Amino acid sequence: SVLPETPVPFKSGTGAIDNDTVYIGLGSAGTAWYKLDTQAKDKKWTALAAFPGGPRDQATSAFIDGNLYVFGGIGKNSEGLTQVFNDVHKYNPKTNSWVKLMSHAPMGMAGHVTFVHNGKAYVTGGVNQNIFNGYFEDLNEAGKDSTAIDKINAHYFDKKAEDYFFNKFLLSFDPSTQQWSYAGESPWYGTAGAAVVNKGDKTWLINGEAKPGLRTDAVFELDFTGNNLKWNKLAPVSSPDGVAGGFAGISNDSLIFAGGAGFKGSRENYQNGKNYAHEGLKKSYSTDIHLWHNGKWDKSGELSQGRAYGVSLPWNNSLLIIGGETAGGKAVTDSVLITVKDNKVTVQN
Amino acid sequence: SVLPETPVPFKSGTGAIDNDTVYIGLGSAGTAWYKLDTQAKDKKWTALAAFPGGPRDQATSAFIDGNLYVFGGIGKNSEGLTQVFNDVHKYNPKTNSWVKLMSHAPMGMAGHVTFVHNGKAYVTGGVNQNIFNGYFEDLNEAGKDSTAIDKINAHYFDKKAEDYFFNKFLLSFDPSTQQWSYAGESPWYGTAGAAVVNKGDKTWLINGEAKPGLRTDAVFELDFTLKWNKLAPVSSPDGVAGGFAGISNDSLIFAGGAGFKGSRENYQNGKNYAHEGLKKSYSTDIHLWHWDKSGELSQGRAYGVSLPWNNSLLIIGGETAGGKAVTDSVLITVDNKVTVQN
Repeated sequence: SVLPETPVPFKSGTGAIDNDTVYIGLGSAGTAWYKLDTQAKDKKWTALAAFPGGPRDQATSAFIDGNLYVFGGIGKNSEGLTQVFNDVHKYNPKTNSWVKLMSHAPMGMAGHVTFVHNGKAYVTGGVNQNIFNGYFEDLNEAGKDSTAIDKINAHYFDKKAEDYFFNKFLLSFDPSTQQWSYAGESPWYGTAGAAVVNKGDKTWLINGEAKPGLRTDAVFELDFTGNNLKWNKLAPVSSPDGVAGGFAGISNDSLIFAGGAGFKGSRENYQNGKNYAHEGLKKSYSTDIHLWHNGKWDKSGELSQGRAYGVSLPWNNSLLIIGGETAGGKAVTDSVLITVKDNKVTVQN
Repeated sequence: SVLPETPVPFKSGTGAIDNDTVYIGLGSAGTAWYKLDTQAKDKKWTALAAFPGGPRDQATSAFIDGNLYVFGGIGKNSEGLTQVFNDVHKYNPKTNSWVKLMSHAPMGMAGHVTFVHNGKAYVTGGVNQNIFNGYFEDLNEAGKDSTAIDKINAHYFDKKAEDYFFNKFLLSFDPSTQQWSYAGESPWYGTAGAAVVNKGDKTWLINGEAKPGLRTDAVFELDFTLKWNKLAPVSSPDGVAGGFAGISNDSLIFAGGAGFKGSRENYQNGKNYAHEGLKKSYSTDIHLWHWDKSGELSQGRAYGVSLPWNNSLLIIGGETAGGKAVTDSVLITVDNKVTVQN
């Protein structure tokens, strides 16, 4: 809308901005990537070279030093089964060409976040590759046996959050060496589907799944201002249950957090000892827009329709939201711009 | 040899004891398993059903409620590449049959330890499966290209220990459910090739690699009466990996293992590739904690099977200097003093 409609319905994808040029791809777009020059009079999505690593849901991407890097995601292995990837691809916009890097992340990456700090891509969060991949291996083995399927599901969902080993480590990828380093770790727990925002020496990790079907309303701050990385629990948002797949950006010096999806009542079920916290519940999509302004959160506006699992980009001191999924799991093609004209939010779509 | 010679030379294998019967297999024995009745007057190794998961180096095992469980190890995937496994097999000694369990450990398991506590198998340690598997994938892609091989090796070895993500988590496997749970995590770091000893609610993790080519002299104590303690180090300053550990008459023994003399110094001086150029040394040292050197093996030995037997430490097989696997077993007993039976 605020940009032309994406060429296909676009959920679970990824994207990046390099100054005034927006790049989007993957998710329900398959191997397709597109770019758009936001400063053109006749704004247009231009199809780029196809992603060579197959379709990916829940990949991330970072622009660093003129090149676009894509990390992980969920897709098919050589046997045709759903799995989590741990790879990195590089796209060179000057040559419209992709290469896969010889680079091995220590953890699979799906539901992870990625941000750029001091010329490096930093990654945290995501599901555990062995648990996630094993679920699909088991379902494949079960075939059409519903009793076998029920057993697999029962075992899978009846665990405490810690037993899913969501990634609490902080990893850094250096484009110059293509190597992965230990950068730190959360004193608390990892999530899958948190929203990330970075501004200078601060990064924020907002909500996310703590385990399959259970989200957190937590907000973590990573403070890189000192000699040692410091982690802080900030005031929560989207309480009590939290969302996953929300959108986030910074407008002025105030964080914007919008949308996301979740299961209402699930936190209370888990707190009450039901590990399978979302059993029987229907997924709902948030319309809330929260602003973190002068160090405090407030519900400041709303989206017209609930939305999760799209692309969030900084643009013109605003949060640019592109695509996503709405009620019924329907992918959308439109874009929204959330700007703060203090101390209040405005929404364009 | 204390027990009869193993039917084939036997390094990097695994084993367990259930009452009087010793079970050993894998490593350089391939898929073979054997058992021995330690009460027989003519002790012998009896061949069992072969392991169906292919050859495995650095697997572990636990005997729990009448069944033998085998965890992970290094072996070949469907396409012939070396990799780390995350699986569990169960051997029923009554039917002499194996089954692969539908069970998914959250980490690969090679260089891990395993011990039994309150009817569960506890696992910690080991390499990171993506880094380890990635290395062999890269060497497979490179082929005969020396330039590429050199680059792969340079990147692989030139990292800080923390960058290898050796497993510091403590995992528990419950035979009754076949599921894996979070049981805790080390306040320090994980290792590959630590020696483990459990007695009651206490477990000791001794030495091990902190990264490829660098060992630790650390000794950790897990107390389930879970609390994590760091004890006085042993095999300082460099440490070993693949050593043998046991308890004898309340004394904690640590024997053997292999290391690279001066690697810790190199690492401390900023050489990440801490063992570049060096030859492995295999230790004959035997230490008792009271740590005091108390005896000596006749030859350096690492990467065999350690078992508790008659209040002694039974060592079966292992690797020796130059890589030669051996077939003999050794018994180490502690009154405040060590005696090595060969």
